[PDB]
Amino acid sequence: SSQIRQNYSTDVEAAVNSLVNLYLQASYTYLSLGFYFDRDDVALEGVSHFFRELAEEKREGYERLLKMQNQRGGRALFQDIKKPAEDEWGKTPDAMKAAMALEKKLNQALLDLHALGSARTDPHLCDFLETHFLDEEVKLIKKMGDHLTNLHRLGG
Amino acid sequence: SSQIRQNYSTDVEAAVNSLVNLYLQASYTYLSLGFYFDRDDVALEGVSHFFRELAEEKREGYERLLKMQNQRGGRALFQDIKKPAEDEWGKTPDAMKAAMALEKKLNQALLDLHALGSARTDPHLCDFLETHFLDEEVKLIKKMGDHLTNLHRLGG
Amino acid sequence: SSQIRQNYSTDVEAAVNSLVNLYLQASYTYLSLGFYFDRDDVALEGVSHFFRELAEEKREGYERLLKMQNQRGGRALFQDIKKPAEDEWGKTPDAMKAAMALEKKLNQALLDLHALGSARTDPHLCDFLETHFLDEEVKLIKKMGDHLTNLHRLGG
Amino acid sequence: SSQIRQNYSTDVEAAVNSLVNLYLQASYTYLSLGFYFDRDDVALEGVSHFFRELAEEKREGYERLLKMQNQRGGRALFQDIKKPAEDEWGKTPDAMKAAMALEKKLNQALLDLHALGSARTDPHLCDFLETHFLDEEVKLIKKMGDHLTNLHRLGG
Amino acid sequence: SSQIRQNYSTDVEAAVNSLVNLYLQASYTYLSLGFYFDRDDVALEGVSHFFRELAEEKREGYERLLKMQNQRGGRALFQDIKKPAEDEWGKTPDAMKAAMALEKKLNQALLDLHALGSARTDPHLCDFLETHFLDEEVKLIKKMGDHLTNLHRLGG
Amino acid sequence: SSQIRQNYSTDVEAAVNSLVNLYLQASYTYLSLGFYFDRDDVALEGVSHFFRELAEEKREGYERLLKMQNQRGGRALFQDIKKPAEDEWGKTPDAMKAAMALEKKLNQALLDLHALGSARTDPHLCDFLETHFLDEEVKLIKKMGDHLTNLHRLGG
Repeated sequence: SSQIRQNYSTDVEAAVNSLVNLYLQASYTYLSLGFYFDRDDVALEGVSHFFRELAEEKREGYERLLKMQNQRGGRALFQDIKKPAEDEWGKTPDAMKAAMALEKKLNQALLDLHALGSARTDPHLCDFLETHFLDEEVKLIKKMGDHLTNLHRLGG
Repeated sequence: SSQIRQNYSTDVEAAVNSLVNLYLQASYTYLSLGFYFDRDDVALEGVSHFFRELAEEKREGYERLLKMQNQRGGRALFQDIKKPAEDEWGKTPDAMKAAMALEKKLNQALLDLHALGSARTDPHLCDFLETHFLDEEVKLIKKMGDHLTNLHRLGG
Repeated sequence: SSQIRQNYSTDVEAAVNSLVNLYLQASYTYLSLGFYFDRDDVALEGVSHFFRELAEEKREGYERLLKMQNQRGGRALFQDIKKPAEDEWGKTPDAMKAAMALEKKLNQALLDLHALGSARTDPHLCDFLETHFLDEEVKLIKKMGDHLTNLHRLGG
Repeated sequence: SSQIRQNYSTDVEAAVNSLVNLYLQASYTYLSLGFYFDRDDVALEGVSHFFRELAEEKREGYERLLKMQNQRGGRALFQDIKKPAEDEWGKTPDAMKAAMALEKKLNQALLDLHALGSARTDPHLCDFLETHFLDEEVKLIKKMGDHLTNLHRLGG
Repeated sequence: SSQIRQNYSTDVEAAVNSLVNLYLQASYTYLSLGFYFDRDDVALEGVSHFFRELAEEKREGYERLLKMQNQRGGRALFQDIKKPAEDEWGKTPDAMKAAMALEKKLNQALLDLHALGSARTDPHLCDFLETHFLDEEVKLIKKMGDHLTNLHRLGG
Repeated sequence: SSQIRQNYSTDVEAAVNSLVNLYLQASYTYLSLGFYFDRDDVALEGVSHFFRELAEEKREGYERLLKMQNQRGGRALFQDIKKPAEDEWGKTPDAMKAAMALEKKLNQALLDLHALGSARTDPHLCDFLETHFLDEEVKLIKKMGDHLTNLHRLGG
């Protein structure tokens, strides 16, 4: 066991590795969404930019998780990253709907990880998630909801 | 149910609405305290200012609660705001005692809301309350306690 | 009677207290309108901002009335603040129509208060209302009228 | 009971006093480590500085605990501070090993105090520890681990 | 076929997609190398930083390829990203050797892609690779070679 | 014996260690006085600050003694630090009286240490005490005397 490890569940270490994979997958999805909207037959630079910036934010997420893993004396273990669910993402609203479903999945994974830490009485992990993840997710999901509402109003 | 709503108890949504009413009521009490001290036959501008600034801080509180309500996909529901408990607030120490009793009530309402979220396993709500409310209340109550101690020393 | 009181009708003092309640109620209505438009299923930040800024302006109104009440040696008396007339405010035009009806009510209350002061030969009160209220109301109502006209043009 | 005290367990108050003693003891240990490395027959200014700065950080810790104790209406109670465990601390790696054992002790005391507050449903205390202590400890322990690894590489 | 597509081989489009996968895989390898060196029992921040910066440079690579794909009217197609070849990367020289083998693989893939474009008489593709890739690879490989030489001298 | 040691009595070395303990004890007393005055039922921030600043000055004292000990080739030896004489310090004048008694004790210890060095013909030690301690003590004691005189005038 690492010389620094203290109050860090092997279950949490593993769940952190799984969550890093989920974030790697999410960044990948946003990379695909971003370049789809840069297509000449789609051509929405603002939408492309929105998704490309999200790819970066998800990368920031998995980098923070990996840093924390090392801070706690856990050990990063990487798996294959699944390709995104679609090759073509439809119209802006279809894409935005896909994005909020992805964020809801990530948020559930965060909530599950928090519940796991709570069960293992790990307040460092709790504080980490609250500080860097939970509210970021709530804010983002609210933003996507607002977008979907406004996109729906277009044509009316 | 809102398209964004996730892990947000209807009980918490309702308790948030009730707490917004309690803050609306508290801001109202401080408005009354502030103008009482601006009376020509009371005439304590520093005390008036103290209470007027608290009215603003309680407004900031209920605005933050309402913002959070919307962020979570809950729905603001407003009720009548009860008038303050007194029309005339006595001497500075009587007023300050009324103020710390009000803050203790608010703090208990916060603690109760936190316990409710804990019971509903809502770490976003926990983080929100800890970040924006709990310590603010502790600091304020400490400040009021110190004031009461110093007011009591006057005449001695 | 206050040591400073001079040419200040008890009828005016009471009407000022009633008008403070009407402004408290109006600020409350604008708070509700503002957060309604911040809903994820409404999502119009510019409209939300418009109404939130009006809530602030109505607060400025009742604070000015209360200051004047004390300046004249009158005595603030607070009553319960009625909740807003709706929990949900419809589309932007429905909301704006509600807002101009509210402003017309306030303006009538101002005009009535002015007539009361005129009857009681209170030129200080007249000057106060003219300086801080009457033209503000006319300008605002004109702005709302212009908005309603432009909103009606949308879809055409 | 203090006029400000609310939701503050006598058990927590006592545990806070005990933790202040543990921090006083830890600052003392770092004072001794710092001056040991300033000896002419040891003469490692960078190591001396490292430990002297830790003495300061532990002082900051117990000052923050004492401030919080007063903020909550608890009452500071001081006991004798035990002298450090060694008069002479060996080579840099021996010293660093002593330091990480000390930090692990402090971290366990923090975790125990957090568990106690959780049991007493004290979210203010939770937030205080998370904000000012837990992550500071994790970061420091990680830093010490890294040092031990690098010191071990010297001679190779 | 895209409205913009001109002189762009379907073979090149496919080879570009394959090369994007190879770069995604290479960035992933560098992410793993970077966090390995941030381990408390490895603890070489300069090496960690070196590899983390390479992860970024490989991301820049695949982003440039994807941009070019769209510029030419080709269509991004994403596949699963294979996990890195090792979970633990040994000592600095083992890691650096792994890195230069990776860069040699990438460089061969670039050279192969260039040969393919040459065969398809695609001078835009040639210029793109020469401008953004070939010399970058040569410089990097030279840097890694120099590192390996210097690492080998350590202990001597 | 240290390679640097010259004209440094073992008696002086020991007396320096004892004086470091006396300063550690004095800083501890001032820490307790400082937090006592920060109590909500005492609440004198200026008095609290006065004593907290003295805690710092006594720390500066024992750090200077320890530095000098090492400069001379003596060896720091630490003992348990006795807790302060009171848990509660009364009114400001009681506290200030306690403080001047403490300073008089420290000053006597300094004077005794100076006499010891004089007996051992140690002019370096003499200069050290004169430069960093003696006049500081005289100035501080004068300041405390002035305070006691002024506190006594309050109520009159």
